[PDB]
Amino acid sequence: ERPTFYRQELNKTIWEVPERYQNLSPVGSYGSVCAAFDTKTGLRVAVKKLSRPFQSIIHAKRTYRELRLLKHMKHENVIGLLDVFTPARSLEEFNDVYLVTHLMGADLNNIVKSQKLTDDHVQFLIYQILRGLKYIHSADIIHRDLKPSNLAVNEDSELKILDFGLATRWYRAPEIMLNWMHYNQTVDIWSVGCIMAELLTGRTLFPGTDHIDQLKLILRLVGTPGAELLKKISSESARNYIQSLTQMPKMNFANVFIGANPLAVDLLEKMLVLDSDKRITAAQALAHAYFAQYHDPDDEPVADPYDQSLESRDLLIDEWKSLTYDEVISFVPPPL
Ligand SMILES: O=C(CSc1cn(CCNC(=O)c2cccc(C(F)(F)F)c2)c2ccccc12)Nc1ccc2c(c1)OCCO2
Ligand SMILES: CCCCCCCCO[C@@H]1O[C@H](CO)[C@@H](O)[C@H](O)[C@H]1O
Ligand SMILES: CCCCCCCCO[C@@H]1O[C@H](CO)[C@@H](O)[C@H](O)[C@H]1O
Repeated sequence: ERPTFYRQELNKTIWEVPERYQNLSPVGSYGSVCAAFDTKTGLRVAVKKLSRPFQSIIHAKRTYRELRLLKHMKHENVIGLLDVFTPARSLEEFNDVYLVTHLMGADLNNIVKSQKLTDDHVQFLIYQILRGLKYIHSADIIHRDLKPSNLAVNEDSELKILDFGLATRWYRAPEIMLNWMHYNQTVDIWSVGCIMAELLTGRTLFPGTDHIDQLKLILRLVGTPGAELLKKISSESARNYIQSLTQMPKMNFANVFIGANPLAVDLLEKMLVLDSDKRITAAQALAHAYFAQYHDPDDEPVADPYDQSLESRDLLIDEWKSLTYDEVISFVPPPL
């Protein structure tokens, strides 16, 4: 049962892995990531060494949460695990945790290189994002920081959503920029809109220099809050500030996306509405005619509810450590 391990030093860091995994090579910035080859399956893989996983309660808690999350995410368009291992033989020697996933090689910038894509390519890429989003949203998880650097893409444009990555605010919902503390899943839809817009045009939709400039760019496009949106703002100061603004009309999107598929323009109008309750959901979007060539109602799976309460307890360091260890022990590789 216990595979044989071997040690070796990469970028000043000691890595201890099973023998199945050969030709380890660092690819960058928890911890550190090497591409490797998995001789057990024939697959190229990325391997992550968690950095200092059980050094403080907060490190411990974050480790547990990353492990839990990834073990529950099983979907073509969401990052998942092929393996999870520790050199340790027992809870007492347990101080390292390594996560294995399929090599993707590149994120969405790497694949796009600020260039305009064809409408077909655009449909395919956004479709996968929405298909992945539908899945995460069904588990009652909101991503909150969807951006191209949080999207793994390989040579054939097969795309996955990421928990954390390896400009950072250009994709954020305006309600997130303003630190509201109730949020819809549609904060994520907002981010899809900005991504899509960029892919159709070649240009960043809202390239602010800073927090306020970004909010000014957003207001130019989608106009100032109208009457329905105002009565939903509880903060009295926020409220008065907004009214103090000279009202501006929504731009028409046909003027902004000159010659794009009018179906592309339509969907984007449904993604980028200022009021979040009024934005298309990921499930409604997947049914939008723009994705006619890719939409399959029978292959857009949904997740079981993910208990977020287990991860936001206040446990001692050894409790988290032991719970993470069980999670390592109980792991089962996907069918392959
Ligand atoms: O291809 C992959 C796997 S998908 C990916 C994830 N991330 C977030 C960083 N996390 C990991 O890489 C990671 C590794 C193991 C386990 C896990 C866990 F989340 F826990 F499952 C995550 C990426 C960032 C950029 C591009 C792809 C990815 N990685 C990879 C491949 C080639 C690269 C590269 C990274 O860096 C650029 C040089 O070439
Ligand atoms: C909903 C509450 C919003 C508070 C934001 C108000 C603070 C914005 O103050 C802003 O700073 C910039 C110059 O420094 C300018 O671009 C703006 O015109 C100016 O009003
Ligand atoms: C410049 C003013 C920006 C307006 C941002 C509000 C648009 C988001 O929409 C609102 O946001 C909240 C989600 O956090 C919800 O509580 C509200 O129900 C929803 O209307």
